[PDB]
Amino acid sequence: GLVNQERTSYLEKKLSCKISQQIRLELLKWIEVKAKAKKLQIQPSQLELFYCLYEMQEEDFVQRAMDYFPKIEINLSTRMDHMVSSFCIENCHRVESLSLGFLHNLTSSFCRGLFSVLSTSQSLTELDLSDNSLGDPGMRVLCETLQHPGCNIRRLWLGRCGLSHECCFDISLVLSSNQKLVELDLSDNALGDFGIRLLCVGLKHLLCNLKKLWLVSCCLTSACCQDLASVLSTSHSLTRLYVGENALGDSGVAILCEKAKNPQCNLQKLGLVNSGLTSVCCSALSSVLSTNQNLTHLYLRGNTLGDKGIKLLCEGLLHPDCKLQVLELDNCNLTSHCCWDLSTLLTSSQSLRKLSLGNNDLGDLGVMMFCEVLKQQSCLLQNLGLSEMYFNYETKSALETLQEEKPELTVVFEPS
Amino acid sequence: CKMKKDYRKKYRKYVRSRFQCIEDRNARLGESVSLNKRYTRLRLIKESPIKMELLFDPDDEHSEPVHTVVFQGAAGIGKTILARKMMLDWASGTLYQDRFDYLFYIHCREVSLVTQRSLGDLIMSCCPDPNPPIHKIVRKPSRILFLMDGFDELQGAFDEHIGPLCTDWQKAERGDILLSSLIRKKLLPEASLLITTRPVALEKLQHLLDHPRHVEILGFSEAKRKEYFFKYFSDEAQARAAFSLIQENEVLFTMCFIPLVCWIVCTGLKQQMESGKSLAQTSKTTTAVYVFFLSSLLQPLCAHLWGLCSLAADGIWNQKILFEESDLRNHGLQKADVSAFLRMNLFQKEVDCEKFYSFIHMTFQEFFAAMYYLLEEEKEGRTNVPGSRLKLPSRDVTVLLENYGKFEKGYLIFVVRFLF
Repeated sequence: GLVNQERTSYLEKKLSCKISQQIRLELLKWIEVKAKAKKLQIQPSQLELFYCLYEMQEEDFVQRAMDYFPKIEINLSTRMDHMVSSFCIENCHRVESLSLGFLHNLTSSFCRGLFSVLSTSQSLTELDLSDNSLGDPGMRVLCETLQHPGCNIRRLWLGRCGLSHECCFDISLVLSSNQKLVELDLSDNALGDFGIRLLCVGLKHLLCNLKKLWLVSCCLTSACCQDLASVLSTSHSLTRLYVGENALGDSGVAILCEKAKNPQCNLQKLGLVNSGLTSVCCSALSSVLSTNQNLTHLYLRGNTLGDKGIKLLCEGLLHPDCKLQVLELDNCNLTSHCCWDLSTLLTSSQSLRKLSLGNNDLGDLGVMMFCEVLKQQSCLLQNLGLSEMYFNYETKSALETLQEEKPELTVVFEPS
Repeated sequence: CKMKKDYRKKYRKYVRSRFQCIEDRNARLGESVSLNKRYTRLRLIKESPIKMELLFDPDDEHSEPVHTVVFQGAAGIGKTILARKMMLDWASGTLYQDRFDYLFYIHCREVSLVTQRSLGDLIMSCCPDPNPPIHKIVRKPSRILFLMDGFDELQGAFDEHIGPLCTDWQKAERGDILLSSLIRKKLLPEASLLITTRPVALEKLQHLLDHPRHVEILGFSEAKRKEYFFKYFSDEAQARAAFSLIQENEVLFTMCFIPLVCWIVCTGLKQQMESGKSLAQTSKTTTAVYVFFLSSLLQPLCAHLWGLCSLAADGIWNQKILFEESDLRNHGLQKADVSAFLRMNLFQKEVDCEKFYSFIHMTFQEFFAAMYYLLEEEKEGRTNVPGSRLKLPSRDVTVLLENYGKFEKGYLIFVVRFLF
């Protein structure tokens, strides 16, 4: 605070000048080192450097010192903390990512003075507001600021923020106005089917440039698929849709597939992970894989698809127009009887690059067959999974051998 | 830049992996899976039977959340199993699924009271990742429950009277202060705490709690009794022999559903072992168990047995289970003597909404009443007592026997059996 320039006479000049300049430089260097040393410690934990800058209310210095904070992660306990971070963040033109760990504040306009700053940053790209009590009443405040013409936030990680359906309306308003937002994560909230109906208002809106959307574990059921399917059909920008850990069972996927199968759909990654799917909808997934040439990643782990599901998926995966590159099949309740079909994929699917087989009782003998066929000019050069899957000696030897004999293969990734 | 992942799910997976078995250690029959599914659900009582769920919930009135819960039970119960199993049931999403985002295991046998550290226990109990999101939900109180496994097993001196409150988890302080700070709810306010401990450490624990929800072991399940016997006796050969002695007798087992009684019979059986006896006994011989128990209980008081035996004799003759403090005084069993026998767990104060004293079991009241007729040296303290002359109902065995077929006199059937 004392090392300043904007002061008057009346004995306020009894302090040094040359020394004051020397200390200003030393304080700047101190901030640089501590700002860069972003680790857990008892030294200034980011915000502590902001408190220092707050007292030194000299924009010429603060805007310079703040250029050593490309990544800001702070935890706000009270009003004073918002005042301090607001000042420092506003006076910063080199921050790419900000994380705000709101503590015992939120559901209020209390933080409005901070969100109004974030929305005026011309360098901030990523805003992480996950894992805090940013309940619906707090999300409204943010949504008002995310509509600012100069917002420039592209990645908004609204994870476990304690949000419900009420926030979806306000989010949709952001999606229909903010053309900069690209990645939105609404996972681990309570955005139930109704929340989606509201959310899709923005997703289907013109000028909505959202590309990546996470709706993982949002208490969704198949009822919401009718709206998500419409978004996939109409959206010009949505390529990454993650909707796993929900009740979007076979009857839900069939709905998403009805539109996702459209060859003009822009869907690239489909995160139907723990959706509670059975082999019943694999014919629908097969149709999508066969027709939609834009789908490159499909994540089905947690779905008890069994061997019947694999057979049905193969009908699509082995189709000449299928472009799927990454298929994840971890806890899919598969057994050794599907190894013939998985084996077929390993050498017959020319588009597949990765196959994350995982925590299922596939059988070690089945895996040895995979080794033998992969050696036959397979293009499956990415991680083969087989994690958390245990094998006898001969099988482990075969897998180690495979990596040595087929060096173009990235990794088997055995558990031991 | 930021890793957008639900660490609480990653943590749950780690817990499921880390706490799969009872011990999760080697030498377990070739390091096999112990299969925690073998665990028998433990019944708990509010100091009023309760479930594992609703443990931290407000009671019928006030609507006040319970921040700290303390679990009490007999030595040999396997309190560590409860602590570990709870975390597994939670990690599996069956226990407190909607109440806590994180459960942190605190192993009091590993915790150093001398060592100075920040609250890194939140990190040490996490998955192998050296840089967990310590500033996220791991930091936010009210969704965090800490589990103090073995408070009585903390190694080193522990003071319940501590100057510093050690607030602010990022500041390093001594382990003893740090543990007390969590216990006193100064560190991470509104965080929940669950403590498992033997009765021996409650005196130095309650001072830090003020208003905890105290929980003690309905009683034992059939499987729980078996496990108690096998853990109580450190020598497996004696555990089996002691178990066999009771195994023949269904009656003794039924009463051993009470955690205290199971401890008592184990204690009596242990004395028989230490004495070098042939074990040519078929225990219910309820008398033999209680005699061995008192031998090991009182030998380490013994001259004050007369008072309580007289109390018991009055109890059976007047069909009186609940005694007034006036009776304790009249029989010459008061103040120092009552406290001595309460410490030597043999009596209850009927703390469950009552103002009377009683024996821990009806069979003890009957047992002591039988001793009353047999008791020997001669003491004048039983006649100079303010309640004198006492109605010391008789000491006449003929009268006892004559009234055998009389429910009006409390049956006296067991009392006669005890004399035998």
